[PDB]
Amino acid sequence: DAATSFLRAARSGNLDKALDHLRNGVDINTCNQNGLNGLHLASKEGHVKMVVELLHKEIILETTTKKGNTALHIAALAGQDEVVRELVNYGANVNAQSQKGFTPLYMAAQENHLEVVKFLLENGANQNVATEDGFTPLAVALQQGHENVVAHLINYGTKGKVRLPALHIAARNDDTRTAAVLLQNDPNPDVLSKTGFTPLHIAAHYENLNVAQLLLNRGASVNFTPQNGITPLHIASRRGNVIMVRLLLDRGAQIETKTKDELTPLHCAARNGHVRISEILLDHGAPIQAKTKNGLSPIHMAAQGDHLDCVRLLLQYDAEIDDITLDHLTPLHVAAHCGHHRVAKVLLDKGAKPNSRALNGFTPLHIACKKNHVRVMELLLKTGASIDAVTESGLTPLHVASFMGHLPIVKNLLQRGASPNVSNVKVETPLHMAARAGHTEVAKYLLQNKA
Amino acid sequence: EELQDDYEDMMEENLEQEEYEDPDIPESQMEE
Repeated sequence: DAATSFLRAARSGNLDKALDHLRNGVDINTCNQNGLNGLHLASKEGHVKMVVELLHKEIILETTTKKGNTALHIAALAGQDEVVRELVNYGANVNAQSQKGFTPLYMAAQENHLEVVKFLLENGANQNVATEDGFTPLAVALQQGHENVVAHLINYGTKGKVRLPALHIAARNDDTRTAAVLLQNDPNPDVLSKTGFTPLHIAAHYENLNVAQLLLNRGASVNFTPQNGITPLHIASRRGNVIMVRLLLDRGAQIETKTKDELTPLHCAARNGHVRISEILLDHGAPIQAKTKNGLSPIHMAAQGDHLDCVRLLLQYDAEIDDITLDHLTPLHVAAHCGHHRVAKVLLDKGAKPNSRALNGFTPLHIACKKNHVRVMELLLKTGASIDAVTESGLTPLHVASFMGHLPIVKNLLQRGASPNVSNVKVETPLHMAARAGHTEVAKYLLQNKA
Repeated sequence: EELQDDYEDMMEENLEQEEYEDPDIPESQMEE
């Protein structure tokens, strides 16, 4: 008699009475004479909160009635879009077949439930699944005159699962109850999305610590490496999630893992300016001289992003201040190219060579004069950079500044005694460079000084 | 809406797979 009262409460949406009956000791999987349990009766009447509560009580999601219908079948036939969404989010099989072969997509299509049809198709429902009589959702929608359902079924076709797996959605929302139900149903915590990432990647992206710990306790791979090589530790380091980085390192994340571009987590932390993550990785044994495919070290990444404190921290941990990429670009070269005069000042104060040579003989002063970065030029000239230095083609900083038309840099160089009479390998002077690029003001100022 | 994060394309855009790659080495040769 108590089970009958519980079923009546489930049908009527009286959640308090159903919870009281469950507390008293009524079996959660009890059902009426037709086989409809509390989940079925709640799904028929659109009681979403009752469905969620019963799913939290470890009710069997894939229970079938005497007609072979699951809860998803009943919710699709009854036209309850919210209940269909809730059941799908908790792991309901959208391709389940009843005794006569009906699918939830078929039941939604035959009753002109367009929203349910759209949601099921987006969640991977196969419209090619036919009943025992050979009919399809398209066929029954055509038979019943449901023009919109027919149109949507024809247009969608076989676009496939465009939604994320339910565990990924639970990890994005930090939903521990939904994730627990999903992992109870499907034991595998490393389900893959179309992109190839596990739900642990999603948890590390949003720093959802609760669901991340839940996944790791169920057997998720802390060093799951997709084709691109992006581990959850990489994502946590890039995103700035300090607590997630600590959690992943505690559970056994590998710190020397390289992506397809050979970026270590130290690179990801350094290029985004996360000082605390970089310090944690370095204290756990991160290689500070790791190089990417282009030869960039983490200090190159930190200088590239104008991350001053990250450069300071890396230099404190015995980073090479004159490490060179494949193009022989020092971090000072990168700072001069990007105009980061604060990074350049920090590098120069700790002994970075101001006259370092790249592949084409370019100094940081040459790059500063090329990119109209006056402050970097001033700092370099204060720190002993050669104002008359030449490249492999004989280009002085005045040559580059005059060719690029950067008039203030030309004026500053000429005020400090730079000679406009210098010549290239083509014997061309800065006046030649100014005349070949049509910079009238630069040419006039060059003429007014010594030419 | 407020549910685009449940789809593969929006999640892929949010995860920013390009941010984990080395784009290129900026050379910027001055020769014309």
